[PDB]
Amino acid sequence: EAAAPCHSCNLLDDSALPFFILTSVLGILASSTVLFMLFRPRWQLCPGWPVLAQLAVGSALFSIVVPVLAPGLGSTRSSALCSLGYCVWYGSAFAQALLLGCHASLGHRVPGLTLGLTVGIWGVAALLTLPVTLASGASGGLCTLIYSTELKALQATHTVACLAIFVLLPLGLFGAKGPWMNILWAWFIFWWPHGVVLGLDFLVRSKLLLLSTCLAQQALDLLLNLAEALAILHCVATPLLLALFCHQA
Amino acid sequence: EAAAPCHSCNLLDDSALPFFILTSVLGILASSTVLFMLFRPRWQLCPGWPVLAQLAVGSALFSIVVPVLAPGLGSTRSSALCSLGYCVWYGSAFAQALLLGCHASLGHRVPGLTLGLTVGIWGVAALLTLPVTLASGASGGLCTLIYSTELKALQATHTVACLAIFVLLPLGLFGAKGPWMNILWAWFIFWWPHGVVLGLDFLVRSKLLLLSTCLAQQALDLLLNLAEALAILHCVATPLLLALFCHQA
Amino acid sequence: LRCQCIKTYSKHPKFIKELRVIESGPHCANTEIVKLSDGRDPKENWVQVEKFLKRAENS
Amino acid sequence: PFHPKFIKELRVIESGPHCANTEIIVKLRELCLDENWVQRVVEKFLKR
Amino acid sequence: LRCQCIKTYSKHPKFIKELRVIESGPHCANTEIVKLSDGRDPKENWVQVEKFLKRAENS
Amino acid sequence: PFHPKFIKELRVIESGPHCANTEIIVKLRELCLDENWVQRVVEKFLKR
Repeated sequence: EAAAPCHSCNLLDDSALPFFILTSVLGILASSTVLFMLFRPRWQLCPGWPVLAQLAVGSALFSIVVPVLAPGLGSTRSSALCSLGYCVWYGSAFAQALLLGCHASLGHRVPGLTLGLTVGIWGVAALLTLPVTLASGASGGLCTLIYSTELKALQATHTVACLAIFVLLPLGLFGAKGPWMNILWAWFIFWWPHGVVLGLDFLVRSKLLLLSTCLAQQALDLLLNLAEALAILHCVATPLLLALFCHQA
Repeated sequence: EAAAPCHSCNLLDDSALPFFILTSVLGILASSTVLFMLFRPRWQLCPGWPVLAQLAVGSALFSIVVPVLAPGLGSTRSSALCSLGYCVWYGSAFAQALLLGCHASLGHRVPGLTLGLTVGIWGVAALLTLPVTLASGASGGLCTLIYSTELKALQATHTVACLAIFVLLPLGLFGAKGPWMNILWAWFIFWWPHGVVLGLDFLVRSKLLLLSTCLAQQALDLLLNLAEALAILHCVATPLLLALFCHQA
Repeated sequence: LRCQCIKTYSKHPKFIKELRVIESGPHCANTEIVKLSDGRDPKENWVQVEKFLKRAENS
Repeated sequence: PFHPKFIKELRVIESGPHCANTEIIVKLRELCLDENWVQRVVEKFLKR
Repeated sequence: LRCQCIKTYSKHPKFIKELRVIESGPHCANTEIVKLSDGRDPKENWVQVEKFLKRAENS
Repeated sequence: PFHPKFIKELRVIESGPHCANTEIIVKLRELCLDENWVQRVVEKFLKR
């Protein structure tokens, strides 16, 4: 009458290339297109142009790395390979979030205003991905984030940083009470599900939440995999949005 | 009786290529050699190998940038050109210093121990060069650091950071009271004159020092230019030291 | 993702056939599935498996 | 005889009709097991 | 590097021929050279230049 | 007639024997100067 079986690998187990490798290749193609179009100039008139160019370069790196962490590729993946993949993945995510933020605060607004801003933004993006690359690995052959008491502090830091920058940073901007069009808010619309689901999974793993039935666990895994897919689609998503931004001025 | 004529542009005005462009080209050649020898492998057995590889890559960037900021090249240099040159120059200096310090603290000592350490070290190096690239420019056609009341705070932050990482960081390590051979201390031997002379010029320009005669000003300018030359020679200096480090294990 | 069987329930010992061993894990954050006869914890008295192993103690 | 340390997961199946032998599954290379060294690991590994 | 003439001292007005104007600068950090007859500040009475400009006031 | 703003340094030389004119040097393009617009900048630029 009271049994406790259930298990899931939802919607992303072995379908593989039909959704990720094809997506990764198409993303690297689109990102190289929108990157080499700026390097081969109407297309040199972007206000704050190198911020957007780096927003495209981050998508290019994400597209290049998607197959590294994607399922369906070669098994026995080195822990260093998954660590590097997660590092560049979440670093590109952080940098695109963080450059978006500075551009949203310094849109209309010294020679170093372009290089200083971009060097500070990566540096802080590269620092914010310290926990995820430190708390990373591939147990059993699949890229997996490390969530255990052995790495409890690093995982806690990683999840609070991801939550802040992905759902509290846009919500924090939402507390601003006009020059608030933000036609690039679709990026944080893409990334907020991932942040909130990461926070919910952090609460559930720490056993500090109210998951009452196995339906809760099934929905948690389903939303986890859905968030992974919707985040991975950003690599092909961004270049069209950057073309829109270039054509919006 | 009481006259104050006194001026200098010492030992580096227009001799140019005999000292810098030849040095820059030879440095880029040596750095590409020691970089493209590790990428073409006894040369894959370096303990903490990617830290040293990045120490060579920083020298390669410094060699590539030396002619940008060197005198004798094309005049009417864009303020952005000098800002970028100073950015990468002092960033490579900071990154090499930070990698050397971290290697001196984590020599004998997770998959992310290589990528996490290197990503944190650049990020902090890229953050430490924020003041110098922000307080930079080319007034009159020559790459010049900005030291005035208009940029007083940025220059103050820049000089305290440079002083710390260049003379107080090695002095701070000198307070450690054996695994302390540090056959790469010649790098900080190279860079300490620059830091102390920068601190002295900070004191002299802001006028909290005891410079008595035009001998003091003449020696200050002479030591300034000598420090610039001795710092610029690091680009050709490091690769031989890295070969020594590879052959010392 | 993570270990499972988080519905640990206090109530047959003679209707046990299948089980698995998963205690820790890189993503596992709990302590733990068992199948009944028809198909359906070290702290427990009779559960703490060892005796069931003795029912197959040839190996 | 091989390393007994990096074995992660274990399982046991009672010898029912279809199972002619008491099949126990250990996965980290998941190979079925039905010796002097066969039982030399079991107790410590279960404790490990 | 930086402006010069930091040996400002008390003291001919009729033995002035050459001068230059440099007040601020990206590296200039004090306030300021003048040549005598044989070759050697707005607050000062006779130094505050303008009168010497009136000695060449055609331009 | 041109921009009077981006002139940085100034100088003046008294018309002694080798100097047939009172040469004043302004450098930011350093060109010698010996008009209605010649004196239109001087006082403000000295104040600037």
